[PDB]
Parts: sequence; structure tokens; C-alpha cells
Amino acid sequence: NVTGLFKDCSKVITGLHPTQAPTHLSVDTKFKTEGLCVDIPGIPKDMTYRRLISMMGFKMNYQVNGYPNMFITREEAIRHVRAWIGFDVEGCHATREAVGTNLPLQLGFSTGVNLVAVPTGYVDTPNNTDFSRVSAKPPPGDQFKHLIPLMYKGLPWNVVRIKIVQMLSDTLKNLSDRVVFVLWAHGFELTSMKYFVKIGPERTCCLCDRRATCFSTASDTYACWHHSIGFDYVYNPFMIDVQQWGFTGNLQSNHDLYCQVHGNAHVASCDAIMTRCLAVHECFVK
Amino acid sequence: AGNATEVPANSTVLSFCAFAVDAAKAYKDYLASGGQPITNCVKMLCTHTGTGQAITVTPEANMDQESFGGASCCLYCRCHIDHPNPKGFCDLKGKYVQIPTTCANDPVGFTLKNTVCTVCGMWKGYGCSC
Ligand SMILES: O=S1(=O)C[C@H](c2ccccc2)CN1
Ligand SMILES: [Zn+2]
Ligand SMILES: [Zn+2]
Ligand SMILES: [Zn+2]
Ligand SMILES: [Zn+2]
Repeated sequence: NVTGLFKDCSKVITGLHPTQAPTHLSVDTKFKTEGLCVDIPGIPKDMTYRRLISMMGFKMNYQVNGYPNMFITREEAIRHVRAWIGFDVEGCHATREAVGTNLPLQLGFSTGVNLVAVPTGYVDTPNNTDFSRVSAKPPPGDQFKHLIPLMYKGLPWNVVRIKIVQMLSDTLKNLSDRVVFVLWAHGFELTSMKYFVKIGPERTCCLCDRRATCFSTASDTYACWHHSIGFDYVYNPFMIDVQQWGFTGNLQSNHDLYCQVHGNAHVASCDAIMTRCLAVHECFVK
Repeated sequence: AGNATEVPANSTVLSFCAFAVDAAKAYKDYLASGGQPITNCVKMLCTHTGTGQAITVTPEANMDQESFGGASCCLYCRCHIDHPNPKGFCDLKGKYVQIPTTCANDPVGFTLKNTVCTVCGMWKGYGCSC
């Protein structure tokens, strides 16, 4: 039994040398015998590889003292309706040097904002994991024809994540002490969160007593939505998957049952608006 | 397409440490909360008549140790996250690590908590002679 989390998406026909393989599963078949691995002097380590590792498959079901849960109940999300931000990501497919994973392309929020990122992935090397641009293509061109020009209008992730913090801080400072991302089939949104979210124990702002919602790597500091100027990470966010609330069809068909003012414009922010809208209609009517 | 590197038993801890600001603290707190140690490490079939040094070029496990592939014992390699040392490069990936048989249940936690004696090349307490 295996998972898609951290799947190796390179086109290399060989497994890894025992010293370089992150796991027993990834060790090359030549070194395997009796459930274990053997060192073969004469078969050397690879010193040039670049292996794209898949970020699809995270499971945030940890239960650790002092670490708040990212996924909250519907009843807790209802209490924090002022923190609701709809979130959707349109992804691109890994191509050329790698195949088998999706990278964030256009990140959409219920605020109406769409941010385009350069297709970036987590590439294992003989020394470390290099977070860097990877070759990518928009999904098989039909309903994804609007993504083709976006493959060149993207911003580096260090810029993109600064804009997310700036947008959330500007929207939520006078509304909530937190953010609740409202999602539909959360899988790829959670994968995208790996690019701009950090988690840990509950902290307080460096400039005030309000709880910390932001983190800065540059200075190892925490800030609330008021003092997050220049911060790059969203810290300890909350989320909920609206799809799991007993819905039969797709996002648009369920949203359209209660609302006729958000026409589908086939864009990430439009899906994020429809997601938050559907959550509001479902949670507060009858 | 692609080849699976992981097993479901590791999903929770790997996801927890892959999102943490401090992944080493996250792993130690995860274990302290009753969480299972990271499994699917590269355990070596060796003679157990080796030099006994901590980090080696070939498996050097003695009768009191178990040899492992280095990257598989490194939390930062296992999570695909930044390495703490200012150069961002790993000291275990590319080498074999000798873990005491009593701690072989959690190779990742052992390397995270322990240090190699720069004089004799053996783990401090397991069993550095100084
Ligand atoms: O040689 S093998 O036994 C190991 C190889 C593998 C490579 C990369 C990631 C996971 C798995 C698949 N067949
Ligand atoms: Zn503050
Ligand atoms: Zn609507
Ligand atoms: Zn490492
Ligand atoms: Zn010593």
C-alpha cells in the first residue's frame, strides 16, 4: 500500500542509490534483497539528478498539544463567518523533465483577486530540495484555453505569497482575528497552501497583543493582520471543505440552486466567490 | 505517471512537519503526543563487523548498531523542506548512518536529537569513549 504524497515525477528509469533515496520504496531494485537493501561497492551515487517530488496528497489530521487544527467544524466555521475567504486554484501539469503532478497557476479568492504564479515545484537533488521553476503546460486545451497566456504572466512565489498576505491583511484586519479558507474539493488548494502557509503553536503579534496570523521568514517574526507589512507567510490558517456538506453535483450546479447573481466566468476567483456564496446560503438559511 | 516514494502510515507526520515553521520541534512534539515514528527508512543488510563510526561512506554497523541510508534518516530529506545549516545542504544524504539497535525504531528522531563526536567519529553517548 502506497500514497501519492511525495511521488517522484521524474522520467528517470532508475531508482535511487541507498544513501540518496528518501525511502526504502524509492531505492533502486538492484540494491533490494530480503526486504532490506545492500550496498554495492562499484555502483556509485548519482551526483546530478533533479527529481520533481509531488505535493499532492497532504493529510492535515495531526493531533498535537498546542497545535491548532487547520480543518475546523461547520459550527466553528459558522461562528467565524467574518473570517471566511473563498479559495480556489487553477493548476498546470508538470511537463518535459517531469510528469505526474500539478503546480499552482492562478490563485483565486472571494475578494475577486487572481494571482498568477510561475510554475514552481519541489525538486530533489543529491544535496537538498530545490524550490524552483519547472516546465509546465496548461491542462488539455478546451475549458483551459484562458490559462495558455498565463503561463508567461506569472510572478515568482516570493512575490505571490507577499501579495496573498497583503490582500488577506487588508480584508480581515477590521473583521476577524483569523482566516477561514472556504474550499470545494480541497485537495489542490491544500497543495497550493504549502507554497504560502506555515503552521505551529499559537503566537501573539510582535507589535501588539492580537493573535498572530502572519509569519516572516526574513526576520523569524509574527504579526497580526494589522502589522503584517512585508510578511511573506500565512500563519496558522483555518479551513473547511464545503463539498463534504452532503452535496450531490458540481460547484456551479449547487451554487445556482440558491444564487443567480454570480455567473460562471470560468476563472479561479469566480469559483472562490461561488464557494463562499454557497457556504453562506447553506449555513444561514433555514 | 511517476513512482510512489511513501506509505500511508507516514502521511500525517510528513504533512505536519512539511507545514511547520520549526519542523524539528514539530516532529519531537508529534512523538510526545503519542505519534508513531517515521517508517519506510532504508535499512541495510550488512555484516555487522564494521568500524562503528556514526556517518560513513559504506555501511559500518557493528554488533550494537543498524545501518541506514542517510537521506532516509533525515527529517528535512523526508519532508522535502529546507535544511537548517546556513548552506542549506545535507550531511546525511549521500552517506550511511549507524544508529544504535535500541533506537533503530526511530532513526529520524535519533539523528535529529543526537550529535557526532568530532574526535572519535561516534555518537555522543552511543558510544563515544570521551
Ligand atoms: O527500482 S524501484 O524498485 C524504485 C523505483 C522508484 C524511483 C523513484 C521513486 C520511487 C520509486 C521504482 N522501482
Ligand atoms: Zn499586532
Ligand atoms: Zn452566488
Ligand atoms: Zn537531509
Ligand atoms: Zn568521542
